[PDB]
Amino acid sequence: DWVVAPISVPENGKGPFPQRLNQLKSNKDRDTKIFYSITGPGADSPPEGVFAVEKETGWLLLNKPLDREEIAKYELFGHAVSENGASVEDPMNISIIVTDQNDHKPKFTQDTFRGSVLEGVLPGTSVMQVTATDEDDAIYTYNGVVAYSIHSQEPKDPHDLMFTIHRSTGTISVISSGLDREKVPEYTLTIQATDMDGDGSTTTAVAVVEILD
Amino acid sequence: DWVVAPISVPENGKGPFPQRLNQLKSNKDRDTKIFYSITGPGADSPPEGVFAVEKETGWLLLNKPLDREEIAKYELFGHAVSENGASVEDPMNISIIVTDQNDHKPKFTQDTFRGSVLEGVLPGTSVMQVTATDEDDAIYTYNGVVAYSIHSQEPKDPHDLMFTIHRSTGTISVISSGLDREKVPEYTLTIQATDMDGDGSTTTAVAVVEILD
Ligand SMILES: [Ca+2]
Ligand SMILES: [Ca+2]
Ligand SMILES: [Ca+2]
Ligand SMILES: [Ca+2]
Ligand SMILES: [Ca+2]
Ligand SMILES: [Ca+2]
Ligand SMILES: [Ca+2]
Ligand SMILES: [Ca+2]
Repeated sequence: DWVVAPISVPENGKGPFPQRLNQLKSNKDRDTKIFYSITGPGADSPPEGVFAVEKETGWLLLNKPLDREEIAKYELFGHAVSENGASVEDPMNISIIVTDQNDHKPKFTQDTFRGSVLEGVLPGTSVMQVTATDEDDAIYTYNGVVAYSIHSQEPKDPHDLMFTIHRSTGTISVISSGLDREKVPEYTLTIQATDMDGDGSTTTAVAVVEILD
Repeated sequence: DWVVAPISVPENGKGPFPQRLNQLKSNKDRDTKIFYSITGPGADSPPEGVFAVEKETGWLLLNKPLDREEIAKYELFGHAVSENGASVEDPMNISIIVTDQNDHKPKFTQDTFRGSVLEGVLPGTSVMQVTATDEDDAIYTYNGVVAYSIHSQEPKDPHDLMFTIHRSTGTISVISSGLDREKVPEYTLTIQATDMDGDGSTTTAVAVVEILD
């Protein structure tokens, strides 16, 4: 059968609402009067009334701006019904895909993360993992794609770059020899998490590393 | 910098294990002896020892078959370290992407679903929703993509096709006039859920529809 292609609707649209997405039509309408309707989540089950059809004209309408982070996709059936009350067609699948906007910044799961590591480890040893989440899409776009970096280390003894952080996983690793509890018992790493794979918004948190024995 | 491209590894591989994925190498190895190592979840944090590196030869190894449904992606750092114990390189990102196998069939969330609908509704009214989940990937493949169909309706009074089911959402809708509690108080819809968007395995469950007043 000929069917509606999936309609892409960006989230957070400016209107005007209700907004026309597509006009539903059965050719049998030259022969008798046709009444259009839609079913499914978004239509007549929760969340109800997000979409509507104009029963005479067949206009599918979006009633309000959409949020991808709430529902990413709607699937409905359009129904064509005679003046009598009989179905004049098989129901037609209607797909609405909500495309993503970068409308969320990265949030660290806490403000300070505490970890520890033994005082004699060789470059290339995991210490701890920090996490920042972004609620936007990471599959089709970079909006939800977080890049981690160390902004600074305090203090700079024995020298500055003692640690590294995995850009995708926020795993912090020792990368230089020379950790010693007697000299330096604790480091503070200022961490950044930047969405759009490091081109979007930056958020900052802190990682405190205890040097053990 | 030149870096390793993301390595695609299909889940459930037959071996031989440990399996060689890629050979890590710093050219500085003509000048001094180099020792290779890896950090991150999958390496030296949980799940540990899923991957390994041969410290002299630089061979990255997968130790055991993988399950996408457990972890879909690993990200590690490779480290190049001198005979002394000093880092001779910035750590290199290593991505392992586990590609999906259709190794799960659709499972209905229960064996029987109960719903109800008023006795006078017009074609195009939602009744209830049935759900079958598939644990395979629905993004990159159809393995986890469930298609619903009604296999049969009991009994066939006033006639057979009184209901329909949304192929993607498992929403059941009235599609014909004529429901009457006095004549028929309950229908049993035999439902199917077929993964690979209806080309894979079928599973069967039952939907019981009470005709209300
Ligand atoms: Ca949003
Ligand atoms: Ca974002
Ligand atoms: Ca968004
Ligand atoms: Ca970029
Ligand atoms: Ca599996
Ligand atoms: Ca499957
Ligand atoms: Ca699978
Ligand atoms: Ca197909």
